[PDB]
Amino acid sequence: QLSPEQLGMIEKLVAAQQLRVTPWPSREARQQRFAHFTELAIVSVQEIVDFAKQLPGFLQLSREDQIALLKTSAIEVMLLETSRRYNPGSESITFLKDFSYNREDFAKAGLQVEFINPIFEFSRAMNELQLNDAEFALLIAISIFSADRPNVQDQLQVERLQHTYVEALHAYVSIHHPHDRLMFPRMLMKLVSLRTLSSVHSEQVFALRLQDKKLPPLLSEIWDVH
Amino acid sequence: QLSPEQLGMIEKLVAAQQVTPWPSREARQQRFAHFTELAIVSVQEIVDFAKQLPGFLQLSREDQIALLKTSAIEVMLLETSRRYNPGSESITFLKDFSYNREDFAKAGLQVEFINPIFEFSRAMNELQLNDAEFALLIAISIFSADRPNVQDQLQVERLQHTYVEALHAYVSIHHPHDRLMFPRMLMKLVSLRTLSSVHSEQVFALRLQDKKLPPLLSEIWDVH
Amino acid sequence: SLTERHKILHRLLQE
Amino acid sequence: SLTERHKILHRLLQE
Ligand SMILES: CCCc1c(OCCCSc2ccc(CC(=O)O)cc2Cl)ccc2c(C(F)(F)F)noc12
Ligand SMILES: CCCc1c(OCCCSc2ccc(CC(=O)O)cc2Cl)ccc2c(C(F)(F)F)noc12
Repeated sequence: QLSPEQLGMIEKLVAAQQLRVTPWPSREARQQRFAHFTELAIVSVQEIVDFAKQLPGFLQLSREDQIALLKTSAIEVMLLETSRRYNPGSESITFLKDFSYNREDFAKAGLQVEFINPIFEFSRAMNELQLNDAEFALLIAISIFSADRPNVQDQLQVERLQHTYVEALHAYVSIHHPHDRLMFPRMLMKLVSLRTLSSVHSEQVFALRLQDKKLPPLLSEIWDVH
Repeated sequence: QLSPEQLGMIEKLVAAQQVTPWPSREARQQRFAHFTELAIVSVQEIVDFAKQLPGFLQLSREDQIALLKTSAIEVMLLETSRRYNPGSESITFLKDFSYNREDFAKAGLQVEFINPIFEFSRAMNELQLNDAEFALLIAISIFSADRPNVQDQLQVERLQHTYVEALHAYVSIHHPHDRLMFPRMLMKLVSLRTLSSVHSEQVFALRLQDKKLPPLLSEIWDVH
Repeated sequence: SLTERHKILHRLLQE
Repeated sequence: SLTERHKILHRLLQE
């Protein structure tokens, strides 16, 4: 039963979520696609930081824990936001609310099919659930507040915050989906798949190492092992 | 409300679920052999349990193998956490000797993997799950439509729901006042995928130090 | 197939 | 700490 307090936390999550990028165009056209992709990732991270700051509970965590949680959930939130931009008709993803990218365009940007294919498989699967803005917002809050990330200190409070959002989600989905009692769990199970993708990603970041292809400073910081 | 069909399935699973000994460079090898042989016993157990889960044997044999190959480490990890002793901070296998963080490491495991095993078991043990609940996390773990090489993803996902719903209904009987126990149980499946990947680094480490896994464990775990 | 690359597991599923 | 290692992210959090 959605309480008044949950009602208002969710609306703040939804409201919190509502440009110089090297454009999309041979070693020059190749390095530029990568640069376009990597600069979209940087826009997202910046976007994920300002969103987190608005998460009830987030800025009360110690700064270290804030950085511990955004470090590791940044990719999973990027995959969640990619998944909401998926066009099932052409099997592409519309970034910039403008230009559409497909598996092949992902590969031209430097990424490898071992990661591309799962990205699109996950996006396909998230599309079938047809989540709305609140459900995506709450899933992202839930991903960010994972007590088990490497190096989180106050594990207990991070977990307590995650359950509040988990319950808000439970309550909200009982109003949005009053006959399918599986929609709530089907949404949480997607966080399972995102851990796997976050792992496949680390292999992508390592493949970038071995072919000496430099991430820009902000993403090197969060994704490269120093 | 727990249906008769969910009731019967839950008892089927519970009923379904119900070696070189432990001692220099040979000392190391016969601990590893004891440890890897304990796993060989678990993988034989998982395969037998799995065969009794409604829907499992109706999947293509290829999908059964897809499911058991990747989910085994995760199920080995759930079972392991059932056996966690919170007082001694140990895991009791076979019902005699109990193993702790350094027994694991004398048995050849790198500390980057042991620490998560025990920290996951400390967390699992805090929820105080009983048999029926472990049995059903194990079923959901197995029926993951997102495993590499699953073909009928739609039916593996459908089968998983029947178990996820079963657990929902059951936990509402087990824990009628705490609506969070059910998603706290599911969320532990999120952590298991990270431990599954921590385990891939372990297995690759064993390659680097040229350690050899036995036939069944090399089969399901080695990257051929 | 996964089946021909997993002969021990397959036989266990068969027996 | 991670903070010492994550200057850009830390600054995004500060600003
Ligand atoms: C899912 C992974 C996406 C991903 C990259 O981004 C493509 C889409 C970024 S997510 C994103 C960015 C801006 C907007 C805002 C707007 O639409 O305008 C919306 C979204 Cl959703 C860029 C680089 C990498 C890499 C790597 F390793 F090459 F750096 N791994 O994954 C990457
Ligand atoms: C948890 C996984 C720990 C683990 C191993 O643990 C064996 C003990 C946990 S599995 C297990 C075995 C027998 C029983 C028997 C009973 O209860 O009677 C119950 C369980 Cl749960 C053995 C080998 C490896 C490896 C590797 F690399 F060598 F393959 N990585 O992790 C390993």
